[PDB]
Amino acid sequence: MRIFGYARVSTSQQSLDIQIRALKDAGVKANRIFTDKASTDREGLDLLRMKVEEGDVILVKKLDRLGRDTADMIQLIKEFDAQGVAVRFIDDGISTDGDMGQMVVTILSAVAQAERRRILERTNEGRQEAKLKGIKFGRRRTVDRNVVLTLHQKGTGATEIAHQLSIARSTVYKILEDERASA
Amino acid sequence: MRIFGYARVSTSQQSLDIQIRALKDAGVKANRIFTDKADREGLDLLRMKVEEGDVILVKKLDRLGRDTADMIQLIKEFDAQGVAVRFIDDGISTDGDMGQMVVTILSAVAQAERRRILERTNEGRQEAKLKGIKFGRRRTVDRNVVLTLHQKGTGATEIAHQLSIARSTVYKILEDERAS
DNA sequence: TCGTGTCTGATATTCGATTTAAGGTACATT
DNA sequence: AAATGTACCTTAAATCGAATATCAGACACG
Repeated sequence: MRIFGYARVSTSQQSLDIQIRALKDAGVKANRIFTDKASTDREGLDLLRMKVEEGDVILVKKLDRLGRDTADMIQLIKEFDAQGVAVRFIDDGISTDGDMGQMVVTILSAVAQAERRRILERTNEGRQEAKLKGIKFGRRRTVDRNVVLTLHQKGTGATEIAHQLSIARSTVYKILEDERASA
Repeated sequence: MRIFGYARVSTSQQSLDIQIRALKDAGVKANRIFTDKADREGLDLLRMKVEEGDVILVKKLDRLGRDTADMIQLIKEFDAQGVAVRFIDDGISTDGDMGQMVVTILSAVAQAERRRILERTNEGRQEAKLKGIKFGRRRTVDRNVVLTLHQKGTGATEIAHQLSIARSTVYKILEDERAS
């Protein structure tokens, strides 16, 4: 019944020390904590993979701090559950053990195979070149592209369209470049 | 307590008929089944018809949304209406006992992948908090005026009407400067 | 001197979960 | 009836870094 913990960041040392301090207050010994930072340097996680034994429990601050994605996360959770090793996520109040633990691993296994079949879908038609994150980032497009394309198609010069729609001349070329690359 | 079901494919009509046949073997009426193909119109019609207490039968999880994020978004949207979803093959239900547990965990899964994208952002925010950078809204209210008037014995309602602020705002300001 | 392409850097948003400020309601009290 | 405190809940800005759009010129060439 050994207690372990894991913490992962990209760069920041402070937010890493935040997790470590949380694990230490959770009753995890200092030597029982493994960490990583960004090549794929997982050595802290790999060392945890080695040391863990049946009956051992691994404490993690949040779900996002485990895998590099949803797939990797469940892949890891399954890996520890196979060995009887339980994972408890502190802030989210979730565990792979106790009572609901099996239900936890069950639904986690469902979405895993579900998205794996979704990967099998995308792979056939093709997606990955696109790489959809799902969150909308950046300034919204306020410019009507259709008007720009139509005018230029009629032979209207670059500076004439820019003066027409009150955009920059460079903006016109960016629009023409984006739609040309699209075609 | 009406029974509904959903089936989704990309191209193949055969795999669609498989789901439909499976839904009908589960005791769903023929007019209670909605389908879509690569056009969410069938799913949108389902969103409209459903009411609190109704349950939806789906063959598998992957047959719901276009990705994991969309799926959880849908399930949350139905759970918000009290509508439940039971996946046949995966053996998972959003009602009864496990119901809260399903929504709770799927919420954590979704919020985790978003926080994964925000990793470098919210870490830089933690270093910013460390530097002492002030978060939250900036104070537009002069604290001196509020505290000076109150020192002379001006009532709370009067200061509020004076500076055109809220009454509870004055108390909160007095509380902050007293506690420190 | 002027218009056209190609290019880089500077502004401008917009995101999500969190964090403080302010507005607002509700209840009990004086 | 009116003003006074006290207790939480909604809006309302404001945060980081990354991502997307637009602006503003520079530079070379005919």
